[PDB]
Amino acid sequence: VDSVYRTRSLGVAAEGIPDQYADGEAARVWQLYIGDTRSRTAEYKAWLLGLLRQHGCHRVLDVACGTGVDSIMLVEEGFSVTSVDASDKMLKYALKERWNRRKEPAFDKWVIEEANWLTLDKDVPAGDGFDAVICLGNSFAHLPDSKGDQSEHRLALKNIASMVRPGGLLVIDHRNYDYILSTGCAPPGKNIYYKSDLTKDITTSVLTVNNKAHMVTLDYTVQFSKFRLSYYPHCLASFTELVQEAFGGRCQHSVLGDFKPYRPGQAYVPCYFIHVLKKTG
Amino acid sequence: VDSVYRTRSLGVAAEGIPDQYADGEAARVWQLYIGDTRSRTAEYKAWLLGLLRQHGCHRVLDVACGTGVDSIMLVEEGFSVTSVDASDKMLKYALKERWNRRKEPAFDKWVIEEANWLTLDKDVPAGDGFDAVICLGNSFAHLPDSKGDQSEHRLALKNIASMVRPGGLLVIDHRNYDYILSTGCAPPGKNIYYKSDLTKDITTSVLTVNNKAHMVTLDYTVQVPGAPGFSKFRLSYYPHCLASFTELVQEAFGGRCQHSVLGDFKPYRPGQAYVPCYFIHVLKKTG
Amino acid sequence: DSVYRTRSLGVAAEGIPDQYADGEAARVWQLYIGDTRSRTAEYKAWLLGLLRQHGCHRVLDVACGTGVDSIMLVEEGFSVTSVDASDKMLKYALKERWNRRKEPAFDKWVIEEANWLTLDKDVPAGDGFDAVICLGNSFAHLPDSKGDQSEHRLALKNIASMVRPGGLLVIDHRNYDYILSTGCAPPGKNIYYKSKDITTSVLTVNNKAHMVTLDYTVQFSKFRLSYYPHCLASFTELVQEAFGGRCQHSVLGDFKPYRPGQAYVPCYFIHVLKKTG
Amino acid sequence: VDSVYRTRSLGVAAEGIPDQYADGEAARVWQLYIGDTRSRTAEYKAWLLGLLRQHGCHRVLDVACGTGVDSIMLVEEGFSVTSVDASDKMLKYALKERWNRRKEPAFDKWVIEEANWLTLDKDVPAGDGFDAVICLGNSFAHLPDSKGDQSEHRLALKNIASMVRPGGLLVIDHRNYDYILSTGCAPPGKNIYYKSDLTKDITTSVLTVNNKAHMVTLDYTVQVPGAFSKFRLSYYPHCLASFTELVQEAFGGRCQHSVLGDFKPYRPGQAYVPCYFIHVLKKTG
Ligand SMILES: CN1c2c(nc(N)[nH]c2=O)NC[C@@H]1CNc1ccc(C(=O)N[C@@H](CCC(=O)O)C(=O)O)cc1
Ligand SMILES: CN1c2c(nc(N)[nH]c2=O)NC[C@@H]1CNc1ccc(C(=O)N[C@@H](CCC(=O)O)C(=O)O)cc1
Repeated sequence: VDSVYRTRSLGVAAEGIPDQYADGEAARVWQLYIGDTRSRTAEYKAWLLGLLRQHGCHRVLDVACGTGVDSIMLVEEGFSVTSVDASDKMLKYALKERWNRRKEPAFDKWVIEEANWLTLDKDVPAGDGFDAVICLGNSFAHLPDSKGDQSEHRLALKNIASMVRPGGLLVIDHRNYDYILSTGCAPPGKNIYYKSDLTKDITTSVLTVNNKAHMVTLDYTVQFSKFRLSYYPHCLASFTELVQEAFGGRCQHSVLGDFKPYRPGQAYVPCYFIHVLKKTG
Repeated sequence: VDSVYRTRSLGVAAEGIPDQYADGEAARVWQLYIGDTRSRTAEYKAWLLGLLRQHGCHRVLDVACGTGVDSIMLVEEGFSVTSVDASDKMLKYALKERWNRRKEPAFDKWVIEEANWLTLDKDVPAGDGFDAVICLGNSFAHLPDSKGDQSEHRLALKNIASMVRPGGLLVIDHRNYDYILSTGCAPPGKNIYYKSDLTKDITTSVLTVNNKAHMVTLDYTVQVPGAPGFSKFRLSYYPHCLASFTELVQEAFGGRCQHSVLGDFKPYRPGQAYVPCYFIHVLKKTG
Repeated sequence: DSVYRTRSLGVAAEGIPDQYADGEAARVWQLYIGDTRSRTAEYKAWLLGLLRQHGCHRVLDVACGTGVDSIMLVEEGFSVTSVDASDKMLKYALKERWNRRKEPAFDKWVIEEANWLTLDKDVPAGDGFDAVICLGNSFAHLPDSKGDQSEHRLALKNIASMVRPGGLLVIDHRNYDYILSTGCAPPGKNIYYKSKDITTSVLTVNNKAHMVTLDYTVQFSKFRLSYYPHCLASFTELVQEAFGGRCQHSVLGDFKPYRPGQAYVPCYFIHVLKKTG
Repeated sequence: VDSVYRTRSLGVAAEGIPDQYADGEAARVWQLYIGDTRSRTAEYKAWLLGLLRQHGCHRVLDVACGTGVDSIMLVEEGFSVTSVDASDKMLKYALKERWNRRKEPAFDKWVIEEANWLTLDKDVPAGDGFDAVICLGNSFAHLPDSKGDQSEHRLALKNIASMVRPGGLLVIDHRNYDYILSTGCAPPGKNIYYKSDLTKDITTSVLTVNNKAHMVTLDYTVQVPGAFSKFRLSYYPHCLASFTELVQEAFGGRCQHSVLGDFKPYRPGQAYVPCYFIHVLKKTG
């Protein structure tokens, strides 16, 4: 009737040919986006190293590994890094970096694996747990909520948290959506991590379902061609009650705003909200 | 405005979430299949190693690397191996193996890179040449004829031949499509490169455009362990005919080479009784 | 990685249902345009009132649809010319006219296919109609993929250049000023019909309302539609320039005159205009 | 999640905007094509009218109505005609014609309704039967074999035969797919039902599933007056033997069945290879 016949199943690959969509105009521009932003801010390195060291943390778990940029740093600082991610296409880059530098004893002890928050417990042979777990770069917002009850989110944090050893730390952040939703416009290049050395026109698209923010989409453009990403607009208010219950209350919360601590009714409006937690009980 | 709107563009990934279609049912079963092909027959190893010694081939370029099964073997047998593929999804498994065995010196000198046949001259640094170039497992057939004049085929073969240094060897194969086209069905699961431990049922679809074969599509129905469970996936191939391919691979060297064809590791005499499942063309480059 | 179709998009063939003609979504949608083909006496009264007290007789419906609004004006001896861009909507108007072809009135009912964007060439007028109606919030159905409302200006410029001088134009649109604000579009407001679970989805691009989508439900199946959220403020300056200023613009709100800073918040804003010059 | 957000559900329309894909390039060229087929040959009219008189057939049911070309003819020639199709997009043109000529009494008594072969027993009120039932223009081939066992084909034929009253006539055809399958190409544009005033190039694609023909796809490249654009359609390639067997079985083997090869009787093995095969079946009772 009106069905469509595909040469190969979706998700399937074959020796000799590029995988599906591997080199469209959108993936190509996107490649440059994850490359022309694989640089870090001294302010960032300072803060991150600061927090981690002054906690006795050494065995760190990055659950938003990505191209490994944040882990490659902790690896150069002698930390015991375990980089993990659900995206094999993002991971390709972390691994490629580790192999190029396999001669450096540090990069030889760098564990890079594939894991999914939704099943992190079984995907990652932890056991002893880690001193610190990091999920920075606004990566958690990448996880949508197609279920409709944030349940998907609770499982993700419940799992991410049950990966930290008692008395352990958890640095999980997310952009400031309370502000983006309000202003409808999300500043382009207004980061605090990567030094934007690329041209980027960002078109913010918020979708409100029954008056409730449901999603934020960004269309990055450069010259003629563009690509897009979507995030779940998390409210600093709602994220907090959410990240804490993932621990079961047994946590010593604290929230920064672009590395500086945060006080409600504050004067400076943060670009990113970083939530740090010590797994008390 | 009738046009679907994307959460994220096609071919873009994001930390925290699985890539585009990696967790689908077809991808899942397809993964059980490429992990089953990971096991070659004793006859095959003997033939390939036999063939590569008989010419002193030391440096080998595997241009259809895949999960690295054949490459992993030549690496263990002392060869200088550089593997290459256009598919990151499959190359991922090769890299993973080379990493686990990074402590074995032979594996630390095993080069694995991404490269596409159509742009092989630029994707891989040679200039000199390779003792032997292999493209086995019926991989070349994955390349379709989009334009209709097999120009991509000639360009891919040309770039592939280019990698063979003078006096070099090129071993490339394809399934017997002369037989598949004639009977419309693909031989009774009997494979000679690998032992298929997994159970499968194969539906063959041939498409003919203006009476000229243009494509063969195989739908594999696998009995997944669990669920006696039945799920499936599909793959397509350009049905290369022995005559057509012999003509094409020679033309890639400029007709400047010695060319002989095997029928399942044994020499093939036109008209022979035994109908081969695969045809292996072995070409020695004049100079 | 191409996909292959047995037949092109838009093509039909003798013997088989057209593409998507009977999915679970179209089926529910059929009931939606059927379980709402009824009218409100308040509506009939207001519409007949306005039209008659203007000497209007030759009326042009540019949002014909299933013909429900025209079938009314036809039963009231008006000279009706029902037009629409949707052949699938029209199928219903025509089907009604043929069933009632014996009634001299329904035999003089002209039902054609026309597109606002090309109304000038699609509809042979020359003279101009006494009245033109585009009710039911139909104009909001036209999106703005162009990005500069230009598509909208052409639609009105054409819809207007279809009215004879001294002629009337009744074009309405739901109250989006309110929907955007409350995020929830009033579900089931008896002002046009008397028929569902509506899920409003607003999309703001760079802080600018860009679209409103409604997901209608029935129990285990649903369908959806999208509209351009027009602001009573922006629509006005828009509908007037389509005439070139030469018009006595007036705005109602649920069949009654509207006054800014009013107390009652309208469900629909009806814009009436007399083509002065 | 990698799902896509629709502006409107598939198959839903909205006043003011063109339906789903009505204004595309393929639809546009496809429209030039169905408006070109609107013109039958003198040989065809003579044969069909000949055939329908030779049996006294008065009430005729056209089960593959389309734009109503054949129906419009039988209406002019005095028959009692009820046309029917599953495609509203095509039925639109038939209705439009009947409306323009509503003043001609023959056209006011011309019934046109939507009905699907698979549900013909319920879609059309008969119970009694029709003198003759026609399904020409190689329309039955539009019905694909989704399930793989031709069950839909048997169900559609059965419902179609049902409409033929005892002593009735059923005229149904299909192109010569025995020839198309063998040579992989569709005959040199020579058509016998209609005069093709429009220029066309046809690429034929045959798909064989397990060595059994399953589909024929035609890509028509039309030389549009002005400015070369194209559209595609697919068909189930019915073989004469298979179809003869199927149409008889639809009557329960209770009927007389003869096949024509382009309006002329077909003797197996004849020299002239027909473009179309017309099966004419008289229903025993
Ligand atoms: C749609 N099809 C179909 C089905 N069965 C089911 N259940 N559903 C279907 O949709 N049976 C097979 C049939 C196959 N149809 C087609 C139509 C066109 C092409 C085609 O054009 N194929 C060429 C490429 C042409 C080009 O790239 O321009 C090919 O290599 O597949 C293939 C198969
Ligand atoms: C994908 N989505 C989704 C879901 N729920 C489920 N189950 N599955 C899904 O895929 N919830 C709604 C969400 C909607 N996402 C989006 C993303 C982008 C646009 C968008 O760009 N919309 C504009 C047009 C923009 C343009 O044309 O450039 C629009 O008018 O819809 C809309 C909705």
